[PDB]
Amino acid sequence: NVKVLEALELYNKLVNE
Amino acid sequence: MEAVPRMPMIWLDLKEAGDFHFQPAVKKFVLKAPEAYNEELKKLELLRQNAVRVPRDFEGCSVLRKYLGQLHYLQSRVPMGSGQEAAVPVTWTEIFSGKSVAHEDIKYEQACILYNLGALHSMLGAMDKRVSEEGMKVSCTHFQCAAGAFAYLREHFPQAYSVDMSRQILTLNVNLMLGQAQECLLEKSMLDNRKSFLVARISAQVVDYYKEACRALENPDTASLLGRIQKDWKKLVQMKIYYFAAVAHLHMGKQAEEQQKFGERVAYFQSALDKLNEAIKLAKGQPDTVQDALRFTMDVIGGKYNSAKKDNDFIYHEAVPALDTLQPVKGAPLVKPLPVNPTDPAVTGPDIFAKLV
Repeated sequence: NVKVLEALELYNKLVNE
Repeated sequence: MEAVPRMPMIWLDLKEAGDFHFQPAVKKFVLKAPEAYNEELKKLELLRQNAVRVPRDFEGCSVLRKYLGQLHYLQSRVPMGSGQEAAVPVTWTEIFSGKSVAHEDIKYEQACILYNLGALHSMLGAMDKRVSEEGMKVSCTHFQCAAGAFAYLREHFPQAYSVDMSRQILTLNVNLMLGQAQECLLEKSMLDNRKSFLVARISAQVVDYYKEACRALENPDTASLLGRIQKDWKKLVQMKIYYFAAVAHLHMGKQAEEQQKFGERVAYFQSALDKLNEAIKLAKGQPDTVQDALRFTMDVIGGKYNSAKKDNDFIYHEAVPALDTLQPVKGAPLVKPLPVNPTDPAVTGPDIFAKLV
């Protein structure tokens, strides 16, 4: 899911330090 | 806690369309150079009909986007903008007053379609129960898409054709959607069991977005415009402000527990309990869904406060600091109005009015 992937980018950057 | 019953979400109604009789104007314009885009106009007419009566599902978003794109293609070939020679009346219903508002401007039609794209996304985001991780992720995405539509609308359609699409109102819509998007991420952060400090930053951001939303709802002129919608939205939003403030401080308390700072731990837990009680007071009369979430959180925060104060009073004997002496939580913005591109070939398909000879 391309849209969901982009939408979740900031979240994942935050949690992965 | 990860198992907390989910708060309900706000979504927006789609605007109702009147007429947009583009065909006679288009034909008259192209005859000014044989059978005048006749099949092509028929296709666009069908596309509008599908769009203005859009199925309230995910495929419906595609319908709205495709029509929006073809409207841009038409705009570029036939002058139907304000003051232009092939412009015809566009009529839509202003959603707050129920008034029919007309403009001889194809951009007005584009604007209302873009509005309904945002509204439909707000609907789709609010339907999942958000107990699943994917439910949270997809709901979050929809809310960011809704924010993206309203934000694009506000910035690229500045004429403000009707009060329901004014800069103030659209900004309220944007901040509400971003708040609900960030809230989905808070739910995910707890399901993923992230570091307590991160959960606090995420929850603190939820509060920040909701504050800006509540701010706009507390504008008296905006409030009179919305009427009972303002009353209905503000009940939930204001409640959520104290709720997610409580959740933030609950997790700052958890960080304190991890850092073995037991005085600080009591201070944060007490703050959370005070804030939650304020949310409970504000939630009077609201649905069982809201009550069930608050009940659950009262159990968690209430138990943890008691244990924390118990351990400190009997064992650790640490000073309970005033909150104003502690480093305040900085909100972590993890959501944004996702970019809309009206002329994206992926969503529009071929220019309906493509003319080789």
